Amino acid sequence: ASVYAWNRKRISNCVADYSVLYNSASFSTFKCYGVSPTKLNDLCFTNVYA
Amino acid sequence: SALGKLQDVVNQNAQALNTLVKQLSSNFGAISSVLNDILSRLDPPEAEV
Amino acid sequence: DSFVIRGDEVRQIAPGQTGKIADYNYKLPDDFTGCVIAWNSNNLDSKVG
Repeated sequence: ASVYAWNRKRISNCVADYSVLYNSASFSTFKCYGVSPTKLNDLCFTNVYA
Repeated sequence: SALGKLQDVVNQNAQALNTLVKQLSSNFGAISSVLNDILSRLDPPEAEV
Repeated sequence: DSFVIRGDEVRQIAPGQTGKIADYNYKLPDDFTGCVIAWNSNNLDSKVG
């Protein structure tokens, strides 16, 4: 979707594996604010918005 | 309140200790007041701040 | 420490930075002291094809 109509999805009640996303190496820019990326695999979150 | 003088020092010491413990819940500008969560959620280079 | 890298990764070599090159090729310490020098080598290290 367009930026003004940015698509929102809710992620909850599932096990998330962020290792594959980081190690896919298909993404030119990948940064994280407030959380260290390499530790995403060891954190539990209340809800995620994509 | 016959023993007010002796109760006052006990109350003052208890209040000082209570506020000292309650100061552990303050962020002081950090993202979280807890230590272990920010240790386990940030890498050292920008967790040092 | 001399090497050859791609131009877009010129800033990739820096203390506290994350990346495949930093993690597995050349990591700089958090308290790194020194200088980083970089210059284009297309005219000297790139061949046709």
